[PDB]
Amino acid sequence: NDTAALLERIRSDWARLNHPSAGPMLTLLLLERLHAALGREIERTYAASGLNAAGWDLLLTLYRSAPPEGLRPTELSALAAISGPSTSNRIVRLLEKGLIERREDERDRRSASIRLTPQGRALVTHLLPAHLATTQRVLAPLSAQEQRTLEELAGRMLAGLEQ
Amino acid sequence: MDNDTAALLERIRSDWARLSAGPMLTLLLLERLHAALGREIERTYAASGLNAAGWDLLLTLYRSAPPEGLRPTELSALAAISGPSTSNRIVRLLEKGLIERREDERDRRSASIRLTPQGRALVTHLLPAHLATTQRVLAPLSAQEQRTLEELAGRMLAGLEQ
Ligand SMILES: O=c1[nH]c(=O)c2[nH]c(=O)[nH]c2[nH]1
Ligand SMILES: O=c1[nH]c(=O)c2[nH]c(=O)[nH]c2[nH]1
Repeated sequence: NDTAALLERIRSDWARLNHPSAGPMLTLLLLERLHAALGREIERTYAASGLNAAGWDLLLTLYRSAPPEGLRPTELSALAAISGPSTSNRIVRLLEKGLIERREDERDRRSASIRLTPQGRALVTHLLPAHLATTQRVLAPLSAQEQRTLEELAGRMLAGLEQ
Repeated sequence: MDNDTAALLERIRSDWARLSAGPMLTLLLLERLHAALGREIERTYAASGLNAAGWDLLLTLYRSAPPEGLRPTELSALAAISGPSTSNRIVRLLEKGLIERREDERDRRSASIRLTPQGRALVTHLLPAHLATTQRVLAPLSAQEQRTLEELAGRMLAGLEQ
């Protein structure tokens, strides 16, 4: 009843219908199922804090990439790992939570630089050990060499889509 | 390119080093690949008003349902997407006229679901572009490399499902 069993079934079903390869469809189904399973695991680190993936990405980005003065929105967006429609209003949402700050009482207020508040920094510091343990855990089935091979293969696919 | 994911992941790597980030970076790559794949794949059915959940259901019926259709438990089990995004997709596809119910004559609560002629026509029309697109996004990898990707991804997923 696991994904491997389902994928052999789906492969068998396509072969029956096609007797037009289902090969690529099945490879991407595996990657899609893996993405979903990873997300259910990774998000447990920050779920009890009220953060979604978009919010955690922003906080981590400030934590690892912001200089002391903070990051203005264009730079912050470029250094964040998630881009797209799911990022809508994540700055507003994290401001209302009190986890990030910026001086709204100045001109160019929309471009004002953003920083972690003491609470935001404390939250990231609190949660990061479980994130590091979890990201390591979900890759543990693979050896060092296998993780490197995986990154290279996945990287070449992504390069093809971005070129 | 200094603005693609490879360049971003190198910056993130160096930033953590200045502050192991290895595992985080591997999963970031997989996450960004998932997003990019979605943006390509969904263009096949976007103009028909279907979302990923709907396309999954229609395709599941196409390849896996017998002529009499699939009852909901079996249909959910043979579909590739499970979880919160599949909420109400049967309802939505019924309202669209792409699937229909074959009601049980004794227990009207139970009924098998199948493609309508319109649903079947839609899948047939769109499937060539789906096959071309899924082949295209994998074309950077050789056949052997695609098998290797599957072995490695499969072992990771098995670890999460065991
Ligand atoms: O430096 C990061 N590490 C992550 O694990 C991660 N996840 C995410 O969404 N953004 C980031 N950024
Ligand atoms: O047999 C399938 N092929 C796919 O490419 C696909 N995509 C999806 O969501 N479900 C399915 N099912």
